Amino acid sequence: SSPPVVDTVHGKVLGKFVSLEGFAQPVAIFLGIPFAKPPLGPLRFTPPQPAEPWSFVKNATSYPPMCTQDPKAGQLLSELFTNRKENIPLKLSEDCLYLNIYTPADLTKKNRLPVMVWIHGGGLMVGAASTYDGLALAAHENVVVVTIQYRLGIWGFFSTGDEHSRGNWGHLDQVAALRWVQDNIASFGGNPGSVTIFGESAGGESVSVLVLSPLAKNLFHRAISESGVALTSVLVKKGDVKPLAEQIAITAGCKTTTSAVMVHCLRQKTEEELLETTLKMKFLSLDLQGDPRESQPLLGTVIDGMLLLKTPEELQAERNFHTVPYMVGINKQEFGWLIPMLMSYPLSEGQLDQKTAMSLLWKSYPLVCIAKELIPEATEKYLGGTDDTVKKKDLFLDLIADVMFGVPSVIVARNHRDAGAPTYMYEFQYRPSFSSDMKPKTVIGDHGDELFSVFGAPFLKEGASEEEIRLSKMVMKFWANFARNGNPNGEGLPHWPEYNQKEGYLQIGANTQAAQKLKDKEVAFWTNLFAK
Amino acid sequence: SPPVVDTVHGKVLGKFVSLEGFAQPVAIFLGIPFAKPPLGPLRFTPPQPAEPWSFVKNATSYPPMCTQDPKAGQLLSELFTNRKENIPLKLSEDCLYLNIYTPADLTKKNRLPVMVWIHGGGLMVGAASTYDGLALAAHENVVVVTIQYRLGIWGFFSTGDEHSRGNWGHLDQVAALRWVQDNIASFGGNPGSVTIFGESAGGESVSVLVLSPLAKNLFHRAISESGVALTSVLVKKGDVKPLAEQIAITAGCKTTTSAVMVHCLRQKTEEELLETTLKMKFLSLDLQGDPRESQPLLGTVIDGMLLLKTPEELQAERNFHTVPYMVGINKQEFGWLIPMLMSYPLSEGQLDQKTAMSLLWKSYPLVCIAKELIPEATEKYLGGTDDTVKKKDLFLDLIADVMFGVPSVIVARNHRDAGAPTYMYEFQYRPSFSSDMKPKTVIGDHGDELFSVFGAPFLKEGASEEEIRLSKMVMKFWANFARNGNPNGEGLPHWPEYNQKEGYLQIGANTQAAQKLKDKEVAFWTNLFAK
Amino acid sequence: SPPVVDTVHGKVLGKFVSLEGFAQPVAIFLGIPFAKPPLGPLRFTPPQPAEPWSFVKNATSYPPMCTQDPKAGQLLSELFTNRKENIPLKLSEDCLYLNIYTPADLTKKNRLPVMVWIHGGGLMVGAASTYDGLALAAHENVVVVTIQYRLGIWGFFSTGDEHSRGNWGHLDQVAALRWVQDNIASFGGNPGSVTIFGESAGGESVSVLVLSPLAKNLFHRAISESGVALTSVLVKKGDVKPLAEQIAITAGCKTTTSAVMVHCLRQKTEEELLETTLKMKFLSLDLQGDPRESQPLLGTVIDGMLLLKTPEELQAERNFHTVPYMVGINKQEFGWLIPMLMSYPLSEGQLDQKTAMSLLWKSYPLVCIAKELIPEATEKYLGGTDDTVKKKDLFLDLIADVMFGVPSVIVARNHRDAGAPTYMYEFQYRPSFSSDMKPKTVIGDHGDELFSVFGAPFLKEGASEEEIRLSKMVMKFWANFARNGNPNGEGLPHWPEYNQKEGYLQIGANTQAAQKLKDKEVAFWTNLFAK
Ligand SMILES: CC(=O)N[C@H]1[C@H]([C@H](O)[C@H](O)CO)O[C@@](O)(C(=O)O)C[C@@H]1O
Ligand SMILES: CC(=O)N[C@H]1[C@H]([C@H](O)[C@H](O)CO)O[C@@](O)(C(=O)O)C[C@@H]1O
Ligand SMILES: CN1[C@@H]2CC[C@H]1C[C@H](OC(=O)[C@H](O)c1ccccc1)C2
Ligand SMILES: CN1[C@@H]2CC[C@H]1C[C@H](OC(=O)[C@H](O)c1ccccc1)C2
Ligand SMILES: CN1[C@@H]2CC[C@H]1C[C@H](OC(=O)[C@H](O)c1ccccc1)C2
Ligand SMILES: CN1[C@@H]2CC[C@H]1C[C@H](OC(=O)[C@H](O)c1ccccc1)C2
Ligand SMILES: CN1[C@@H]2CC[C@H]1C[C@H](OC(=O)[C@H](O)c1ccccc1)C2
Ligand SMILES: CN1[C@@H]2CC[C@H]1C[C@H](OC(=O)[C@H](O)c1ccccc1)C2
Ligand SMILES: *[C@@H]1O[C@H](CO)[C@@H](O)[C@H](O)[C@H]1NC(C)=O
Ligand SMILES: *[C@@H]1O[C@H](CO)[C@@H](O)[C@H](O)[C@H]1NC(C)=O
Ligand SMILES: *[C@H]1O[C@H](CO)[C@@H](O)[C@H](O)[C@H]1NC(C)=O
Ligand SMILES: [Cl-]
Repeated sequence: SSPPVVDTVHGKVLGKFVSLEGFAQPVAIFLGIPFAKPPLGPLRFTPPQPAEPWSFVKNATSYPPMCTQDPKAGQLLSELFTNRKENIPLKLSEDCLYLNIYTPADLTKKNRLPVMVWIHGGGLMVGAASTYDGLALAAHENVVVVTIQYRLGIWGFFSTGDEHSRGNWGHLDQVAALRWVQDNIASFGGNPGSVTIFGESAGGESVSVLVLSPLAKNLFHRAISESGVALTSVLVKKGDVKPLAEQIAITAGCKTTTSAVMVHCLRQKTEEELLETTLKMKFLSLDLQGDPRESQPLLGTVIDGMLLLKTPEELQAERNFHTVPYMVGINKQEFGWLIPMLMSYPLSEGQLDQKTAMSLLWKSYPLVCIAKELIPEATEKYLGGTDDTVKKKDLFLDLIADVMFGVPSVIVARNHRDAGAPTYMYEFQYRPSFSSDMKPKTVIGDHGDELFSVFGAPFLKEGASEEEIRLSKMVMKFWANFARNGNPNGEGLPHWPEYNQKEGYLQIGANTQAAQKLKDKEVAFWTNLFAK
Repeated sequence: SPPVVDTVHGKVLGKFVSLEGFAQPVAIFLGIPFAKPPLGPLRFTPPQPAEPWSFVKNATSYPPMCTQDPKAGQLLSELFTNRKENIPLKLSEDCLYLNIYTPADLTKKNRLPVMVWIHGGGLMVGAASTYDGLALAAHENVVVVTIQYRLGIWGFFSTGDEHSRGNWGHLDQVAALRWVQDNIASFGGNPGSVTIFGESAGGESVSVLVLSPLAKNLFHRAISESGVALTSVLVKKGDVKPLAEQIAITAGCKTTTSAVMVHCLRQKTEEELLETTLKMKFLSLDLQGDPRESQPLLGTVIDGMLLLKTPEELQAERNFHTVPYMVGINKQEFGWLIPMLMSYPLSEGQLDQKTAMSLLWKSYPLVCIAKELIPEATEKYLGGTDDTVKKKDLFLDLIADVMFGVPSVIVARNHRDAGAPTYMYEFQYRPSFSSDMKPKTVIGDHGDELFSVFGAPFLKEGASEEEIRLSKMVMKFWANFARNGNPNGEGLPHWPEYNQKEGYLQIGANTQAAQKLKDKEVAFWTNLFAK
Repeated sequence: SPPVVDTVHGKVLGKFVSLEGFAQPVAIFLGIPFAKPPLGPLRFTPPQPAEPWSFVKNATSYPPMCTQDPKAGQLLSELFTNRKENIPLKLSEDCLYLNIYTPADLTKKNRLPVMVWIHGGGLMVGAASTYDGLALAAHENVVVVTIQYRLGIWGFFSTGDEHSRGNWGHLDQVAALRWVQDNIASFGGNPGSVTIFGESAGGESVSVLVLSPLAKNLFHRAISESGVALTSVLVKKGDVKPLAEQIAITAGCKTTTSAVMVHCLRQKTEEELLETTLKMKFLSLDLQGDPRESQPLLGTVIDGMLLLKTPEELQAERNFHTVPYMVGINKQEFGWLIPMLMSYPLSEGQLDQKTAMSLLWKSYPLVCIAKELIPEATEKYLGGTDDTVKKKDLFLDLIADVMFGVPSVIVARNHRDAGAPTYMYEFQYRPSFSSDMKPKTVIGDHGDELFSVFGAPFLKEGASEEEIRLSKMVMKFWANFARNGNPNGEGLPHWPEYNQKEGYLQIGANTQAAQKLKDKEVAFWTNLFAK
């Protein structure tokens, strides 16, 4: 029918209508709306700038490029995480500061539907907004869904530790996208007054970070972190970041005489060159050959003094900042298959013994950060139970998931709670039918498994059993009610308690019901073990 | 003693040149910047104000012409120039300059009428220095300004969106006019009386500016010689993304997104882009490959800043510059010059019906005649004689009418009906300065009026009495127009105003008024295209 | 606990260094940025303010020195340095830094006089890190600031127009002064009491800054050591365009226009410009061919921003804020250093009047003397007697007077006549830190006063009590001047002001007042050149 034409600050955008089985009002979908000026040339390694306005009508009907990244890794993850039946193949480009909108509202009348801005995960190295289709969630819960993109890897996080290149460019991209939503979402029938930010993994961590950043203040009113927070150490760079910067510059064929000299040279480099450098660094890949403490898993969030004035641990300790309803959750087996798979973890055996276990835990230093002097104690506290080598492996993946997501999430959850703001938690346990063929059937609640329920995968992909369909229906109700009231609860849905002193949380799965003291035992074990 | 003048951005030093018999010397200034050199980041972006210089800027040397095909550019400068010897020119992206020729007495105050010249060249080649305004300045006592603008890739690359809207060259023309309004007074010129005029692409430019709201108060009269906004070859209609992409690919750039192409194209050296230009083989009749997919030019587009609609839609709205406008054409626009420059296959010097239709199709990029209408067209023009030589000449008539004759007249009529003063002419004469390679039978070839308009007879050699007179007349007709938005004057054949009677001036050895210019042709084509 | 100071742009962290005989440690801050790195498009453009930093910048490591001949640079550093062992430096275009040495107790509120040092090196080489301000700071309780500024092509390339005015290094010097005004208070200094001083090109810089309306309020006292704005070699007169083109071609650039050259040179890499720098042989003397065509060393030009006209025209103009100015020279300015570093053909040890005139002519790029005047010049100095050996020395006194002696006095007199406190001196002493390859007969060689000024006798070893007392006295005089505009004080021989009696101080083992410095020489030359 007559295509939707929304008028924005920078110009008119033409999208398209797409109907979803069971909904009369078709959803207006806008693809590739620029929220900032392409970070090309001298704009590389600098805060994002406003997009130039355009004349006539902009055709927002093609999927935007995904920010330069490992094209193979990128696609692999996209296929593994997409909620649509046909994974969209994406093109690489530094000109990737776009966002996609899905509005279930009737643009012929004025609406103020709650807005949900999704920040994709990908270890801040890969990923894209197009991987996530917001059609189902928009129609079902009558909410405006916005998936956004931000610079990754070298382009979005290169830091020199100083003012010549603070870092966190990707994070600034995220904040810029949030301002754009403030200034334009009303045109798409959304209520700028109710913007909810939510993300998974690195996206969860980004959400966790904005919640702690003054720059993001008043840009959102509710937040959701799925399998990822600011205390998930692997994504936050503590200490002097100068060494990493130099290594990158050297690998790219640049002198390190000074900071400005390094940045100037990296700006002259072409995209293909910075990509080749990215590939040489072997990011997102477990480094077995070489000292574990020097291994650099990725380029991430730093304490730039602009976005983050100090460390997350210190930031969440304060109690004099703008608070918002925050939902933090994790999956049953955050390290059951997906992550170990992508990083090429040495587990082609199926079993593991105490001795070898202490070996991987050390090699995994860049992800867990457990001192070689604590390794023995840690590994024992987990594998000292059974003599079974197979059950040991399972407890090992438990060990890592807790350090990476479990404990960091509960702690963040607690502090937010002790800060006087509504806090909610959940533990997702369910093996989706859209899992990989290589993923063992015994893995339930793997990293990313909740994505399919959150983005209504059952209503776009085939095979979903009636059970899986309802699960997704329930999940979207919670997320959408949360977006609406800052409380997930609603009639016809299992009661979800607040994460107060009793530490109540919601176990989401075949059997969704409330529980208590999530990871209580582990938070204490690690809080002590780490305290050295 | 060297004339010096205070401009908005600093003092400039020029030179005095006297023309035969004239006591009052013409103060000439060559290579005055009117914009910041469009280099690096500034490429494919709107012209920017020039930076002021501290002391006295020496303006006594000719500026480089905008990057273009060195060969074609020189050839055209030689065929169109009106000075004795053609001057060698340098190429550069640093070409945003304008030359001034003022007959005024810079010591006292003057407000002579200003005439700004926009050279032609298909928007691909050309230069201001090609035209010496000495004769016209002295003879008609007007200040003559010749301006340059970005050409080809540099001045017209468009991604069809905000990353590279296009019409950079037209923006340069505007900036140049802007500069005249702020400085011309210092050169003895009256900024309140500015006439823009040019031929061919420069004629189309004048036409485009006459429809653009950006040039609102930048000129007061307009003259388009052999070229208007309706010469379809110069104005790209529809989506231009395809040609943008072809250019990027030819230059070794990815076409991922507009921003990607633009950025890549900016990282290219002037020389790589010129090489890309040479690769594209513009301004040449492409006899191989589908005619519908050949871009002989990179022209004007509907950018949304300079032009908000197509020139057609802009005429209808009777929404444009209601200033005195003079539109004229020459007897044989496709006489020799253009087909000669485009390597048209007419060696035999004859032409039968079939070959005519076949050639007309290949000429698609120039006339846009649907393959299904080619026969009616060829029949209407050629089915009248069995003389293969006449068919061949009638074929050049047809191309001429589609490119200039018809387009020009429709423009005049619309300009007329909008209530603004309008005038038309048809120049028919063979300048003695024509290239020796051009047959002596070609009368009123493309650009043939240039020699009268710029006083070639007074700077070059060999002009007969008849020719000398012709130039005097044309220059006066032109200068009078700049003064009153009316060409008439004492001692000049009467030029009726192009009103509903459609009176126009037939300029030549014998100059006399006539009516209904290309009237029947306009009717035929309007109908043929209505299908 | 290390020194942490807060400045407008952010917090800096230094280190304490104790000096023998002073309880309060001196806080030293190395490599604080006073401008934004002049890289990429910022090349050949005035310095821009540095960007603020978010935490505590570590300022405890020497900064790189502006790109220059690494060999000449290191050499001149070793020869001039006042510290025990010369510090090896790195080359970088990112060199706009300054070092601070404050003796003030930063936990208190001190406001001591500030002395900003501008090193020399023909504007081609040199570094701030060469001069350790420890001794001077502690001994005279003043804050010492050693600054850096762009050198060679980077700091002085000029097209003679607005596309690259030039004087970039001078604009850096001014920007360093601006920085000092906005931040020095947090280092214990009094922003209202800033004295700029330097030697050679650094002296010429001080001299230039004193005439520039750009620094009319950034300092309160000036000291030019062996070098003023009248030392022709460093200041350019006439069209500079040729030099620009010669540099552009040596770098492999087109020369179509100014913008073209500047644009192309901005695309060059630091190494490429360094390769170009070396190819030019800037500080060496050419013995072959016509001397007038010798490489005109890069230098100060009349840009129209820093200097509105030649220095000789600004001093008579009496147009420049009046501040106390101290101009001084050394006994044998062309004694050994400058010649040795320029590879002068004097290995002979003797010189007749024939080779002298030949050599003098060959010295045109330095002394700038007409060929028809060479005989007089020679005859006047060497004609005295025979003894070719005694003549080479009279030849050296010749060069010295033309480069520093005459210019200095002239400048002093003009300053004095401008009704401003003026002081002159002649340094005649041979530091024990002299090079081993320096003749024992050379006393008061170029750069010899630096060792007393920067208290070398308290950093290097072996200073005799006489040399120590000389250093104590010079520092006393300098600091006294920095805080009163008058060098005199308790425990010091009287230094008369340079009034009409032209009284100046003779500093050395024996320090006493004298009169009419180079008076006869200034007469001979002012005259000889008049012809
Ligand atoms: C008319 C048109 O194709 N618009 C498209 C633009 C252009 O492709 C870019 O601006 C490059 O020109 O942006 C998208 O491709 C994108 O980035 O997702 C989507 C949109 O459909
Ligand atoms: C002093 C001087 O030569 N000015 C001239 C400049 C320079 O030649 C270029 O900018 C290269 O510096 O530009 C012109 O040549 C030009 O292109 O029209 C004309 C002008 O008279
Ligand atoms: C917080 N993240 C966790 C551990 C560190 C970081 C990267 C990893 O990434 C993912 O799960 C992504 O989904 C991904 C990235 C790259 C390739 C494949 C998959 C998961
Ligand atoms: C084909 N697989 C081999 C043997 C059976 C099956 C599961 C096992 O994987 C794991 O325990 C981890 O889940 C893992 C580690 C590394 C890569 C992929 C998956 C490794
Ligand atoms: C409006 N223009 C007419 C027809 C289309 C366009 C190009 C052509 O150009 C010329 O006559 C130029 O004068 C030229 C260009 C290239 C080479 C030689 C001469 C004449
Ligand atoms: C016998 N002819 C002469 C020499 C070869 C052949 C074609 C040429 O004509 C052209 O190049 C022009 O295309 C032209 C000019 C004038 C009339 C007709 C055609 C003129
Ligand atoms: C007024 N100066 C004199 C003559 C021109 C100018 C530079 C020269 O050199 C020096 O002062 C340095 O001592 C130096 C720098 C670079 C190379 C060699 C020597 C001495
Ligand atoms: C390589 N040089 C040769 C032999 C050793 C050294 C000094 C000498 O120098 C001269 O004759 C100079 O003319 C001079 C230099 C320093 C002071 C006075 C005179 C000539
Ligand atoms: C927008 O782009 C799509 C796909 O590129 C195309 O099919 C559609 O026609 C365009 N919209 C219009 C009508 O301009
Ligand atoms: C400052 O830099 C110096 C030398 O680079 C280094 O030794 C010192 O540890 C640094 N100080 C701090 C604490 O950053
Ligand atoms: C133009 O005049 C300037 C200043 O007199 C001079 O430098 C330059 O050489 C002159 N150019 C010509 C055309 O001779
Ligand atoms: Cl992630």
